Amino acid sequence: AVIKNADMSEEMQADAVDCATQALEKYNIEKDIAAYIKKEFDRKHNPTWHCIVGRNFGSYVTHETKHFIYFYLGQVAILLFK
Amino acid sequence: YKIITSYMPESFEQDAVQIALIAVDKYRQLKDIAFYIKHEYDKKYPGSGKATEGVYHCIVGKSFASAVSHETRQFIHMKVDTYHVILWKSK
Repeated sequence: AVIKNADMSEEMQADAVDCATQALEKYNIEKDIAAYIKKEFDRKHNPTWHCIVGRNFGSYVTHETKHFIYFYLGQVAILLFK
Repeated sequence: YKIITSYMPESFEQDAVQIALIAVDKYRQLKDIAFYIKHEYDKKYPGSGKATEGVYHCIVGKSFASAVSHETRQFIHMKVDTYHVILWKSK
């Protein structure tokens, strides 16, 4: 997995950047991949998050408290916030 | 100019559609139209600085995807001018 920029809970971010392999191997489509990744992240970290995975989409909106990163994995990216 | 999904108030949805049409007619890139939408849609929504927490979402691009339990009846994700654009309240 890779990244573009980061201002986040880097412990939770770098934990998720290697925990998302479970959903990537688990699911089989970008919608289902993002679903199975975010469900695992919500069960693990906390009951408040927001992730948009995939590519070919842009975003410039205000972030949450302590999470903001564009962390990718082989040009199938993730936009992560709390 | 076309919409694909919206759970929201009809007048608020039409206002967002008009603002999005104006922005898409004006702005160019993904970040540029994302920023114009995110800024200009915060006017006609009265921002309540009370205990409720809400925000704007910006997705103006070719093809990504998501499926979440967002804010109840507060999310409009359209697909217009060969650019899907999702905007939802922060849960």
